Amino acid sequence: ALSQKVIPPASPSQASILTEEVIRNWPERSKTLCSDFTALESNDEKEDWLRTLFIELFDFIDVASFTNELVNHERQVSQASIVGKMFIAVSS
Amino acid sequence: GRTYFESLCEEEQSLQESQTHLLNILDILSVLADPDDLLTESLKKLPDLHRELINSSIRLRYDKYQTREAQLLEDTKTGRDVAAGVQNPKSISEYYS
Amino acid sequence: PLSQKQIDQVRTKVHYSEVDTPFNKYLDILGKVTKLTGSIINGTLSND
Repeated sequence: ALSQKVIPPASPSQASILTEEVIRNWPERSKTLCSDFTALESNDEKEDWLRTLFIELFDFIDVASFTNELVNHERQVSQASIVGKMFIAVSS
Repeated sequence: GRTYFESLCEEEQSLQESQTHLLNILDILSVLADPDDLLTESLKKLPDLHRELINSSIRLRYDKYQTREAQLLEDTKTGRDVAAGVQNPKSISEYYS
Repeated sequence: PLSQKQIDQVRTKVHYSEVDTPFNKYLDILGKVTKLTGSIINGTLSND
């Protein structure tokens, strides 16, 4: 009698819009994502997108994801700073 | 985030948005735990607010690390480096001698 | 026996230890509410 604890409202899994589609078509989709990331300018905006992707990723959880993070970080080493690593370090 | 002072300012702006979200979440929580209909609308507003608080927090911790890095990068600059550009060495040497 | 890489790895962790008590406290307040509100959306509820 502390509370009804009955919840009429509900939400379905239509999220992961930027990490969209099945994980199937894995390598094509993964290369597409890496290319899209390398494409973006205005580093700030990049950070924003990253957040979404990363939280979407932690919705699923694996070795494929680790390889994807390897590719992302290695692509980011070309530049000076390391944003992907810091953002994983927080969003973990 | 180029300077220690500028990064601290960005962190302050990130604190404020989190605070407003937290205060709104708390009031909705009070309405839900208050001794239906109003409680039903609140029980949905609470997930609506949730799709916001974690994202805002995310940003606060990110900036905390950002600020820590800049402070360390600034602290590496020793006194000699700053006085490289003094316009007139001469007078300095005469005065010291 | 510890390699050059491992020694550099402990040195970097030491060079950054920060103990800002004001900050850790605010994040803890945010968490003590995110865990409760997140639980209510799940509907687990329960009397603590």
